[PDB]
Amino acid sequence: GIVLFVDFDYFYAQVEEVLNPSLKGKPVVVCVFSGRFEDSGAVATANYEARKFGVKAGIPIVEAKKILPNAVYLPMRKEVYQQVSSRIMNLLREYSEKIEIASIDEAYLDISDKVRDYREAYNLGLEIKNKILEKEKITVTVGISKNKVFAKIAADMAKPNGIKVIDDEEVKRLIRELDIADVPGIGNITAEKLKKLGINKLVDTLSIEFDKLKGMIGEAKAKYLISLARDEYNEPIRTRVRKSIGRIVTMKRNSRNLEEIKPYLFRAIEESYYKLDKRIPKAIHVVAVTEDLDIVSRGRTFPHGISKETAYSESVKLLQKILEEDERKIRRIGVRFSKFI
DNA sequence: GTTGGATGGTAGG
DNA sequence: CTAACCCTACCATCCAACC
Ligand SMILES: Nc1nc2c(ncn2[C@H]2C[C@H](O)[C@@H](COP(=O)(O)OP(=O)(O)OP(=O)(O)O)O2)c(=O)[nH]1
Ligand SMILES: [Ca+2]
Ligand SMILES: [Ca+2]
Ligand SMILES: [Ca+2]
Repeated sequence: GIVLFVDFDYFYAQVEEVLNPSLKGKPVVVCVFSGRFEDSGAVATANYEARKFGVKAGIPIVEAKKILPNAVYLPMRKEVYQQVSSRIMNLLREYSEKIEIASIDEAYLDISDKVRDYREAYNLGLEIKNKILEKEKITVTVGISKNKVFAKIAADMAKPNGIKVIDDEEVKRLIRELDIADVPGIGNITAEKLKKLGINKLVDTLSIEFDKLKGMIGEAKAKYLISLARDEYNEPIRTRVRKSIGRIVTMKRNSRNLEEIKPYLFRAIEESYYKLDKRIPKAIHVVAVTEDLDIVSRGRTFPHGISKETAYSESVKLLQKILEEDERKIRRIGVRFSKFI
């Protein structure tokens, strides 16, 4: 069982460099402008030239411009990166039909029936990389291991423009050596709970009574971690199926006024319904982000599919339901559809 | 004794 | 308006309905 994982390098920015070769070699920052004020919004991603100065996904644009005034700031174009992505995902399809698309820039190929061993996987990996570079002019990073988790880790070690195998040896070693916060799915809240406990390595999780582990991090992560340490984790590559689709936008200024908010919410339903694409949902949720950035939502599930007419009506009720139960003002508003037929 | 809906927490793209 | 966009997956909790 060999899994190969591909993750595109600084994707959004790379696509702009390809689309405009004069940018290449100098700082580039791809932004989501929010409309509230001059240069408001956040960074979606930056090239490595820019990361050298502290500019990464998530920081505010005005922060980016503080520390890197002279870089090139480009509005985000989602449609463009998604067509390049789809073209790339199709190239990958010619190397294994057994493909799991994980996000707009990464995919898992199960390559067992294509290669006899790690050495061949590596070669196939080099072949994938050239293919993509030839057809799309995009560099990527490749991770190869016996499962999804470790293929992901191997890639994280190799970025950017890399390729790395973690063979059955190294898997055994990393279950002992690797800091536990480097396990995909272990973020900041969970790492704290584990270090306060004295779990620093995947291996430590077999040295602790299951219920205390489960008591702290929850059942599912516990099973996840323990499964990973027994070297039994074997969750297969599966064709992903969107479970929800939605959209949320930022308002020019904070509001509580249903009339002032309404057109924002409706924009979101329109876009949302466009992306639905023949999918009928039974569940609608209105999501609202507040002044202090806390996220609040109100929903409903119908025994039956929701039409675009119903969505407009139910969402307005739900918005009011929010305004009713939370007295904070609203800063971003949107909607999320789920539970398809 | 377990669905599952409503809501929120966590993680990561 | 004075920083914090953006989209999705999975899980936990509290709560009800079933039976
Ligand atoms: N709007 C927004 N978009 C993001 C954010 N994080 C990632 N993206 C988008 C932009 C990235 O180019 C793309 C892929 O994200 P990645 O996590 O793989 O990092 P990226 O490819 O940009 O650099 P790479 O070498 O992986 O590290 O997804 C974010 O916080 N906000
Ligand atoms: Ca990437
Ligand atoms: Ca990625
Ligand atoms: Ca981590």
